[PDB]
Amino acid sequence: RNSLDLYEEILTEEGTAKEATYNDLQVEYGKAQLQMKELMKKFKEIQAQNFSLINENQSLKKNISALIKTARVEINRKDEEISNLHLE
Amino acid sequence: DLYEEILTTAKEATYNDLQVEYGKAQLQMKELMKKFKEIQAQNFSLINENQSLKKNISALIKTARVEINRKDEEISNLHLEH
Repeated sequence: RNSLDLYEEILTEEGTAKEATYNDLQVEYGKAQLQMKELMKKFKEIQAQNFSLINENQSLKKNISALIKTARVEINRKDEEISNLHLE
Repeated sequence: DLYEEILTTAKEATYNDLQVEYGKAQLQMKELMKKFKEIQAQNFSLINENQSLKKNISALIKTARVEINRKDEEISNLHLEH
């Protein structure tokens, strides 16, 4: 019966192994999901950061364009009056 | 009949199922890291650019204020010698 005795010991030895490989997979899966959750929370942060950065960036581009134009016009009104005084 | 039980099975199919799930999770994670580093890079670019614009605006106001006042002095002096 030692061929059957070995057969039964074999079935359980392979069963113990496959269940422990499965167990390992279940654990590594959950670990990975924890990892994901953390990175997702970090990602949402820099994305919101990214959102306000672009907003600030657009407004600054607006402002520095507007201030240039209002300045160049304000200096032209000067140069025009100077010419008129040079013309009187 | 020996090994027919262990060969024939849902124990190993559900292992495969989860193994596929675990693989997908990893790839989803690798894709997320990619997007993260991409968005992060933009922020470093935006932070850099924004701070230099604020400085540029400041420098702009200063030289504008100076040149305008200078023209204004020219105008005063013109009336005076007139």
